[PDB]
Amino acid sequence: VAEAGEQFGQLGRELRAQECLPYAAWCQLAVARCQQALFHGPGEALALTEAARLFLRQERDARQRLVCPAAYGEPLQAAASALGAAVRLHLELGQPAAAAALCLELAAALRDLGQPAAAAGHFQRAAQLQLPQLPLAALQALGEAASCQLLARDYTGALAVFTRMQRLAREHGSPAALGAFSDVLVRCEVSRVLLLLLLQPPPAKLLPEHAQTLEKYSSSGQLPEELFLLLQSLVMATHEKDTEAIKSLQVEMWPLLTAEQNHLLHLVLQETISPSGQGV
Amino acid sequence: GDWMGTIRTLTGNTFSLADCIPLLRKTLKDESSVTCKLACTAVRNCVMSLCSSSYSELGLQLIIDVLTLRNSSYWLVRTELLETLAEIDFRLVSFLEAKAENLHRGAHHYTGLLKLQERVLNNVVIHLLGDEDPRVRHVAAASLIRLVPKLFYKCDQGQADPVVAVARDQSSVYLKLTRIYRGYNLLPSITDVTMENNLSRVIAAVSHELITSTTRALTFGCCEALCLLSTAFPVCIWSLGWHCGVPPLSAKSCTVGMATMILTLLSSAWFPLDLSAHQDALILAGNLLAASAPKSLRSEVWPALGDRALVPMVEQLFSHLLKVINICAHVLDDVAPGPSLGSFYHLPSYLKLHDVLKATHANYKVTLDLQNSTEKFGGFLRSALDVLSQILELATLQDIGKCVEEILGYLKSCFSREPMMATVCVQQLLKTLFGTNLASQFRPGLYHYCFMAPYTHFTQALADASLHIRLFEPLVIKALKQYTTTTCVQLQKQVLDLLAQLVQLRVNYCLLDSDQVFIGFVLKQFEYIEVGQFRESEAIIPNIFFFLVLLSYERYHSKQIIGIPKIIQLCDGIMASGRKAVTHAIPALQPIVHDLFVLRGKELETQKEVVVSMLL
Amino acid sequence: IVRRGALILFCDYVCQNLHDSEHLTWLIVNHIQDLISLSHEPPVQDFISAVHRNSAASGLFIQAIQSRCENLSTPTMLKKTLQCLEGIHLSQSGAVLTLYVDRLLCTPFRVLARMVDILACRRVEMLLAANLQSSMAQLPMEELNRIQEYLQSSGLAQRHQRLYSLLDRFRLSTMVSPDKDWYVHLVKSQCWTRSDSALLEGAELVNRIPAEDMNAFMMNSEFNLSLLAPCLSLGMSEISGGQKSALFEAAREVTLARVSGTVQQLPAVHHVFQPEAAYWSKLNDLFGDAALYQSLPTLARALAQYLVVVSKLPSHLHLPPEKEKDIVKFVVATLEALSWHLIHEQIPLSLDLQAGLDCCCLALQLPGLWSVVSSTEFVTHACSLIHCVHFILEAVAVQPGEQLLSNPKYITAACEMVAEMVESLQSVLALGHKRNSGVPAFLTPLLRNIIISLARLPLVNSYTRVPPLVWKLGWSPKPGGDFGTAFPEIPVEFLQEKEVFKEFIYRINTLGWTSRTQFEETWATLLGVLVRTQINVLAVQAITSLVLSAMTVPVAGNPAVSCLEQQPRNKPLKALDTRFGRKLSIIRGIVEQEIQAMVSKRENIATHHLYQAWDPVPSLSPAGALISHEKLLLQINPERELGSMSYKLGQVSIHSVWLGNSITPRKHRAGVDIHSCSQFLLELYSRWILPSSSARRTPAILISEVVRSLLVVSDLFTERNQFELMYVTLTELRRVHPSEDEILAQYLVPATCKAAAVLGMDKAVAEPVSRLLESTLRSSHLPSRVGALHGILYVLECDLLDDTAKQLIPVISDYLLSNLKGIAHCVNIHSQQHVLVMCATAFYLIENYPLDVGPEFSASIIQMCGVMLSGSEESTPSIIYHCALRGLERLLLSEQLSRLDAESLVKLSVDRVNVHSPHRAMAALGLMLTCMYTGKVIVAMERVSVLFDRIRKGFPCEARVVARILPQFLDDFFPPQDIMNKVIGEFLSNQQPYPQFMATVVYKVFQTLHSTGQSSMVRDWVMLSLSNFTQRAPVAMATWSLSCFFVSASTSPWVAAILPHVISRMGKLEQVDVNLFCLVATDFYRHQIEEELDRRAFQSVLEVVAAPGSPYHRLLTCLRNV
Ligand SMILES: Cn1ncc2ccc(CNc3ccccc3[C@H]3CC3(F)F)cc21
Repeated sequence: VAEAGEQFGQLGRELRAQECLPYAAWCQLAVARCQQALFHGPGEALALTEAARLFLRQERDARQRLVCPAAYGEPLQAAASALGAAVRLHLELGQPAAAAALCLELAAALRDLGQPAAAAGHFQRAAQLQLPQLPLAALQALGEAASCQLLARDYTGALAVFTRMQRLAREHGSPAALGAFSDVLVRCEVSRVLLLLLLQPPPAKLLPEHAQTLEKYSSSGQLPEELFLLLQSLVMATHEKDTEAIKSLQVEMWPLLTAEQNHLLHLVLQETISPSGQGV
Repeated sequence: GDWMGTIRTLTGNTFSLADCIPLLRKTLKDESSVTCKLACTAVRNCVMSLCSSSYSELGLQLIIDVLTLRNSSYWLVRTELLETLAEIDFRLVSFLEAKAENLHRGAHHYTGLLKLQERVLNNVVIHLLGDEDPRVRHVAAASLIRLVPKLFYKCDQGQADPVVAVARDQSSVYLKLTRIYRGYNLLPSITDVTMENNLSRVIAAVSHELITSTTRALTFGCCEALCLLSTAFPVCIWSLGWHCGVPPLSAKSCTVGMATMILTLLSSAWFPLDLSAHQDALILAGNLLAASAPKSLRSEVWPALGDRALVPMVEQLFSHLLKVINICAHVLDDVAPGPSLGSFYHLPSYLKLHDVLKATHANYKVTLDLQNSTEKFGGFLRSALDVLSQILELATLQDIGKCVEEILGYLKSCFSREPMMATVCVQQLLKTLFGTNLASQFRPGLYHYCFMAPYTHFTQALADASLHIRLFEPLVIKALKQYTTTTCVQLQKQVLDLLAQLVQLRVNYCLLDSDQVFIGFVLKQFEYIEVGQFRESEAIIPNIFFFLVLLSYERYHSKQIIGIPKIIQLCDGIMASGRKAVTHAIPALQPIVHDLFVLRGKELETQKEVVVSMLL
Repeated sequence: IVRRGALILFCDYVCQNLHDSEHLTWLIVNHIQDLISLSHEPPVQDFISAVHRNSAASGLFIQAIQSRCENLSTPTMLKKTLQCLEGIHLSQSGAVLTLYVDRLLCTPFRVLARMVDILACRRVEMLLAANLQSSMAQLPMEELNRIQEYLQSSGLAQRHQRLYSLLDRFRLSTMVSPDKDWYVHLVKSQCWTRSDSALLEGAELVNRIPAEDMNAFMMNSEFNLSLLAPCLSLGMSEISGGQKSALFEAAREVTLARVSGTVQQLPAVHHVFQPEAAYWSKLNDLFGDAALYQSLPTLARALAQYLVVVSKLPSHLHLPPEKEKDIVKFVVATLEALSWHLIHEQIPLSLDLQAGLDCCCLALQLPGLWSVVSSTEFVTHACSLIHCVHFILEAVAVQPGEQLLSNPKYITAACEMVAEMVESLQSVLALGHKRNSGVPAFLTPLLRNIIISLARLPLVNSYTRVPPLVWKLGWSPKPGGDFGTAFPEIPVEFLQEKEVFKEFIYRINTLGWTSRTQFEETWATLLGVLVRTQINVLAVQAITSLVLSAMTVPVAGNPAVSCLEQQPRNKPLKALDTRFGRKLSIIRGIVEQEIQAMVSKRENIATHHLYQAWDPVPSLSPAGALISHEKLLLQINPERELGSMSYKLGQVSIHSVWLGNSITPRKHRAGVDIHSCSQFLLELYSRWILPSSSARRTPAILISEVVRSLLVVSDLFTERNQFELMYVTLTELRRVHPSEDEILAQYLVPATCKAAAVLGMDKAVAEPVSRLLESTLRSSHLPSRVGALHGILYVLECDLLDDTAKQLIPVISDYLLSNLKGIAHCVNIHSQQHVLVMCATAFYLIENYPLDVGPEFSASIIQMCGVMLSGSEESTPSIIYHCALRGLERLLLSEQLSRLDAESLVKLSVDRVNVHSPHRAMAALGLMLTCMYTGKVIVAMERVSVLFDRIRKGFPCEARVVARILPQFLDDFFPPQDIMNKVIGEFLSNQQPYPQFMATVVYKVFQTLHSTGQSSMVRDWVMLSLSNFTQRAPVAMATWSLSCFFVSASTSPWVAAILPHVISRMGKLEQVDVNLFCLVATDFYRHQIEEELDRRAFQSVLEVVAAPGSPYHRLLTCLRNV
């Protein structure tokens, strides 16, 4: 009966006014069970989302506000469980945008809490739910997934995601591109060049799309001309073995790059002077 | 310096303009919010004139220091900041940033760039759409629409640098050489690609905050911002600015933008219960679907739509509209929500919406303010009828033929509360029923801008210069009655437009006005219009003359109802008065001239000669 | 707008009036930069075209550019300049060639320097095509000499070779045996030149210099200081292999000598660096010297590489006490130099920021260097660190008009800056937070750890512990100590405010405690609050965190050095203590060390440095030092994500509680008595959760937070009576409390199981606990099921009764088989903590209960983990992939699996190496190696062909590692003759992306043939292969491949030592490359051949390719008089 659902609602509101977050969230789960018995799926998905927000708040107080070493993460498990249930509801209600929004909310919480590798999977789930109906939102979800994979140090997974983004942005944004998609294309292009200079694939791993990019730097289009000259100079200096060119370029490029791109250019110069995989 | 040297020799005063700016920079940091508000007002008075001067480094420094105020505890400091930042021209600020070498470093020797446009747009204007105060969200939404024309981005096809961008604006002013519903545009728009690029970036940033919003306040503020953008930069004119790729073409161009976000909000358990955010979402959903038109229209349900991917979206919006109009009809008739397409009793989210609307109208029933436009039940009903009127341009008799008896039932409940929009909705039903709606009737640089394009257009111009019908009766009868008992000229215009439409559909006027009472009353209004006693007559005149001119063709009712000789004697009777020609005589002549010369004899030649004697 | 527009209009005019040379001259002479800037405006392009159509105008245009070449040097202005010069008049070709060679060709922008080269080539080609009487009038011999002498003297002639050859063609139209002393000369030709190329190869060359000469070799002024960090890293790989490293001890003495010699150049008195006298003049003279400024980051890079290893060295290699003060002076001077450079000369190199911050981070972690900088003598140094770290943070992170958050006066500024920075760790320095998006990710871990260490200095610590709200509440005690900044601890009446208390808890949790006195003070303060339900809950959370902080390992109470103790449930594997197990531990240890570099979360590693992973596992005995990461190979708990150091349920195993405390069925740590703390809490909590009949009922939130606190602080319990009272209390609580509280159950169930497991799981305990576990696995609430699985894992450590195992194990096995099969095909849409703890439970049952869990269970679990591991990057997350795969390696290496289970893991391991992702392939390679060594034919030849394919298809990182392990794999599974053809073929193949990796594989394979007495076999394979080497298509790569081959084949120790030099010169064909090739081929011919029929065969192969002047013709000329 709905009267139990309103009483659990009142108990949740009062417990939230007392900062009793786990029991306020437990009351919202009791509302979701009342909505399920009434077959009110929209109300159930609402009740589950509010339960998850109270658990995410409890986790943020433990790991962000207080930095407790005893925080092993039990309210994040409760939050992710309730979000997954609300996503499952929105998908059978035929609402992939609401399902994507709850994936982005979990992905954001996981990224903030120091779990980028888990956040990248939820950002890619959001992109796939969005893509057939919201291409530009899906590109915004892939951009966060790439950002997470660089924080997780999965450079080849980031190279794959930026390559998917640039293909999607040409397909949905077009040789000139519309304002929002053009900004996606410039980010992908600069990040992919730096990742190809970091990763240095053999001819077995140069895709047509990767070779087609490195030919362009061996005509700036959407890139600003000064950055395009500096990137062409960096591709030449790394195809030579000119450490003093790469050093002098890194100082000229610093104001023009994002912090994520300045980290990529640091990794290129580091991998050039002290290569990975030698055990020294 | 030349002006200051003159006043210094005349007065002996040692004062300098550079001595003022430190006092603004001090008072922006005052402990009192009222000092801080007044200091923000003082920056609003001078910041753009400073950027336009040899002190333009100080103008740039005031823009940097005022951005602190976004975190203020007082809402009037937040709205003064928004109104201040809306005055700024970012083409000019991008020029000042590009010449700065010390100001990017500031205090503490920073190593990046100022990025002032990104900080204003994202960290202030789009951030304050999430404010818990709706007064702040409204000013943030209004400030964003003022910014779109004035943003600058690199690599733009129309303006490669900020000096070319400032020269376009300065040149564009001084070197300047049936009827479809409000959201439709069938002609190929010619658009500034730079504006369409700016609009694309703004809509992408606001729709990102919408889909990622974790608070009700930010969802509501993003809807308000997108609704007002879709009004100021119409989706049907600016379709590549609105486009997110959803219809897979131009990805003469058309779009539905992000309509799937908005329809998902309209079916949520929470979002429909805020009446202001709900009514913004209806208007935006109507505008987004109407901007598909000539590409989505054909060459079965909704048979006019060849783009079958939009049919679920149109059915969803249309069925939502019928339910929320039926809720308003129940609230106005004071009928309890219990015992076809507008049925809502079995849907708990619509029962919550009913109780919000009932409570809003209960406060209206016990109060007597009649000037307030911000009344939420009336605003909501008006927005739902407006969007239904918009969606009826895509309908056919096969879509409405099961609904028309139902909708006219709801309009009879709603007519007393929103008579003007109920009359518009009747007109769109008549267009859909009779088959007269849209569904049925279907490298640049300084040399270019500062001289060469202006001179090319001027020289080319000098070169060319050398060369179911019975169901409608009680609503038409309500409209004819209320015209005689109202002082709302906006309703009176709309009833004359309904009657003009009935006459053009060849409905017999002797069925509508058998006893001649309506023509008699319309003619008796001219006494009060001529002597200056009919308030807002300037609104009603052109509709009266268009209507009487149509009545001049109906000779076959045994006798002519009025005739051009009487319409001409009414027209110069206005013209002979002390009332201003532009609001009175000219609007009376325009219906007459197009009829007598464009559309339409031994009498007719004399009438044309008499009208030319009035034009002279 | 007017300035630009009026030039455009005046150009449009002059193009219609080209007779009027006065206006053309005035435009060129006074507005050249504006013509070049505006060259894309159509009238300006037409004007430049008219200047190209006129000889005198083109001469004015060139002379004007010469007068502005200190400008015209920004990349886009230089590009526009060359685009103007491209079309210029034929009669001005010598003048523009001069402008190219003596100004524009000197430029640092690499793409623009090739445009100058290409254009200069085109203009000298025009001068060769024109009639010579004109061309020598354009270029006098007294100019033609200058440009060539400059091209040689500036070193451009070895970069712009075509241009110099065209100037040569134009002027012609007008007018030895290898030993120690050879080896030391080869290494000084690479190691006594300033460069940052081939540093890993350069360290390997210095390592083969005799130990007597290394100190003199590294102390010479010419020695490349960039080799010190490589040498320390390479020598640490020898120390950690159980050898003495002569190179490490040489590099240590040279690093400390150069650090001391740099400090001896600073002023004799130190003043605090402030970003806002003669001392500052001395610093401008020191830091403005390009030699001294380049010396600081390069010595800092070596110092950091020594400091990051120092606590793991032999005791004679630790810091000399006499050099601790000089190290602190040097580390301070390096941040002052980086800060001075940021003020005067833009952002430093990222590697140079990193080296300064690495030294600062590592020097604050070591207790000796910490004891110096926390002293009163070092107050100005401590203030300079704080000023420089705050300055560098704002210069990177904070845009102008923003701010970070939104006594001598330098002392007070230092306090406020450290307090502002400690709050920034919530936002600006939180990795992946929205406020961190302006900090590049190489700076965030360094700055976090530096700030936590600076907040612990006696100078600023007590100030930083005061909540900022309490200064706003007007609190105003007079400070007093050696520095004048010792504030008292916050009065307990302020901590009655919720937000003041949240701010206090954050600071004590972030900073930890500096002594047992500060621990006892914060213990007293928190009990003063603990004696409103929200303040009691926060006090229970705070006291829990305080008691748990004593469990942090190498230095308790210090978050900058230490993380929480782990005592893993899994034992050492006896299979490793065998002939094949010891060889597996080497090869698998190479792979594991690279998986740690690629995938580890790195929570306990602040500094950049690969190969620095450690786990917080003490050597445990009844009552030590940390067990090395190479001894915990498959010991760390399966449910812990790699390199995560946070608290988890299962942190400390039941066997470790029994062993360390002797309670089978440490009490003082950092001088804190954790027994009196944990005994006081156990007594206090036992009264609150079982209240008397007259007391008011305890809030449910407080009951749940107290039972959570018991679950956590029971890791510090030391006596059976503590677990007995815990068990009795929680048992009575479960009897009186309402059973539907799934918010309590998630703590109560793990806690009851843990206490029952320590008490030894006897019949009166075990039946209640089994009934609690079986019912909790049916909960609606997932955290409580995860709690039941951790409870199940605690009870599985006991010697259970048969009648409790027969009851319990079927239920656990059913739950695991019902839940894993439903999720294994789509793991990403399910809770990762649920999947990880299920897999850990299944793997513990298969290893420890293989007779009670049915034979279908082991097969079914391996089949489902195979379905997870076969999923795509999106479908199976990387955390589940790596944790399942290390669990399966443990299963196989434990020897409890059947031969059919092992064969199914073989089929899995081989498929999983064939993936795009390098870290997933590297882990699957660990499983395949585990399968092959525990397995001790045509099968092995397939397995080696997977490794050769991973070198050919792989990224350089994965290919390098596969090439490091491959030599031992060949020696362990094959007679040399079976694989010798593949080894030489995969070095020669034109499909090989990495000849430089394979050169070391060929070398190691030929060295094991010499050490095993098979020196008769290397000559068979050199003589057999020589024909195929002469068929390498580029003669440079053919000559180089033979150079590697003869270096690999040689018995001579000094020729065998030069392989890194040969590898560093790949694809070069200079005179020194041909000279070396001839010598290493001569060594093979004089010593490895003796038979006259093989001397004939050797010369007969070279004759097929010995065209005149070729390196082969030089070699036959060298051989034919031996
Ligand atoms: C802010 N807020 N407050 C409550 C609440 C509940 C769910 C969501 C998730 N988002 C969503 C849920 C249902 C329907 C639509 C959407 C939007 C993505 C979109 F479609 F624009 C947000 C919420």
